[PDB]
Amino acid sequence: SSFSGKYQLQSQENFEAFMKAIGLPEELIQKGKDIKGVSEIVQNGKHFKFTITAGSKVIQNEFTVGEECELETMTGEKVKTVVQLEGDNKLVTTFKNIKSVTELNGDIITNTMTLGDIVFKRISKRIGT
Ligand SMILES: CCCCCCCCCCCCCCCC(=O)O
Ligand SMILES: CCCCCCCCCCCCCCCC(=O)O
Repeated sequence: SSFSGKYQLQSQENFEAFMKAIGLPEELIQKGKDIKGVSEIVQNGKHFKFTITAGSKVIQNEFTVGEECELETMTGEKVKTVVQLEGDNKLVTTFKNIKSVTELNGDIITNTMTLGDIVFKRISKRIGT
């Protein structure tokens, strides 16, 4: 249950570079850059559900740690990959050559995505519920 909760974006680095390199329509890129998105996570042991809401875009995912899962990414593209826990508080995966690291520290989730030289970091904070 460690990750469960509702969290909202505080700040982020390199949103616009990252999002162009992954092929997000620039129209979504401009609408999306200053949105403070909400993520909802339900962890139950190894099973995760997470919903990411950014404006009108709602992206809902689920995965079992250690198993092949299908992840809907930024673009709508669904990619087969594995998510691993590296200790209770860290989720790690690689899709489309992006390394995603999600780390919970108390009430703060830091998410770092790297595609080559591009490091897209996001910092989110718990918001009751
Ligand atoms: C009004 C609708 C348009 C709103 C713009 C859509 C938001 C696009 C931003 C994509 C960010 C989602 C990736 C963050 C999830 C994560 O880092 O794990
Ligand atoms: C749409 C982006 C795909 C997400 C790929 C990461 C899969 C495992 C981690 C999910 C945790 C959700 C991230 C919450 C914090 C945040 O919004 O930055």
